[PDB]
Amino acid sequence: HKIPVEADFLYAYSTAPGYYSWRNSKDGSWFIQSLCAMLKQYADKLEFMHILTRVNRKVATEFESFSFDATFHAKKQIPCIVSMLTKELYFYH
Amino acid sequence: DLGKKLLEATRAGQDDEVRILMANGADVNAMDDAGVTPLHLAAKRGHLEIVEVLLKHGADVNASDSWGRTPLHLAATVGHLEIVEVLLEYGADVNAQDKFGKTAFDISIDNGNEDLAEIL
Amino acid sequence: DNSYKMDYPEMGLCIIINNKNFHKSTGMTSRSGTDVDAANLRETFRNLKYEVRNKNDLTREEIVELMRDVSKEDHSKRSSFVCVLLSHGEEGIIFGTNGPVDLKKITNFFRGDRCRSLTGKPKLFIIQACRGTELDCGIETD
Repeated sequence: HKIPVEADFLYAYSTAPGYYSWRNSKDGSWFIQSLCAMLKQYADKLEFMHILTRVNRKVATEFESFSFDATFHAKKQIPCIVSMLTKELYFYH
Repeated sequence: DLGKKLLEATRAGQDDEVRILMANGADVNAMDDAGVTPLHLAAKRGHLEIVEVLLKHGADVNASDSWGRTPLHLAATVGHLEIVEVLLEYGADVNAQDKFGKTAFDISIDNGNEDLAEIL
Repeated sequence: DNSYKMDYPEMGLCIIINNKNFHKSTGMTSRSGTDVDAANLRETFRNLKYEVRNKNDLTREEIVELMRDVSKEDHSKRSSFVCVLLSHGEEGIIFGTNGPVDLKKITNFFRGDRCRSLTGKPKLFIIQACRGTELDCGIETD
């Protein structure tokens, strides 16, 4: 009959609430780099939530910040998947 | 990449190496991923000579890092009066706030800096 | 059924907002490498059969206006909707070149009752932006 007006949204954040989000000057942001890499590899293999979970792991384990100021050096990042989806999402139908 | 070498030379305080790199066309406004410029580094570490040569060649006096801190904020934190004077002469924003709401004047009061409170 | 219907004639739109350069008064630093992201995203989503539209350096007014116009299009023949935001940010806020935009304001345009041709369809918002100034120091692992 009725569905919520807020249903069927997905917000895929690059970083946790309250936190900074890191970009590489030459390769681009950590999140988008990982997103595109994981979609190219798994879009035909995995459901979208599991693709974004690989993205979480890739950003979490493969990236660490560089800075000449110790305030910003050796920092980490975890993305934040926010799902109000009612169904699984496959790009290959 | 000459920008990375310049940032590295500025941090180590190598004045001669800074000039050699600039003469080869290094960007005085080079940044790392956190938006830290050669001027930020020179101001924090008290390198008066390098600050002056950077500003002379058009380095952004009001560039702020990822925490919104300008070279004037960083100079005020350490308490280097001479650098503060030079920054203000190149049009440093006395009213500039970092992403934590503090001005260069606000930092000087926090530290209990007597001489810096009257200049600002 | 447990899967979204994805066999509509068209896959859907992919709107990319790519903010690189910002007004001096805002004090926000130039976002180096974001052009790489935009190009990488276009390549990826167009290979996924999405209709990609890229917009560079939009003001806060221009963002709200773009999102309103897109929400008032006919999506009845599209499977989904994708919007990627590449800019500065705070919690619940994305930045135009000249200042802040409320994130809830952008997304409200696409609510199930306001964009009828996207009801029951997945609406994907991909957000590359800060959510505050906190830094994660991390912890040692294997």
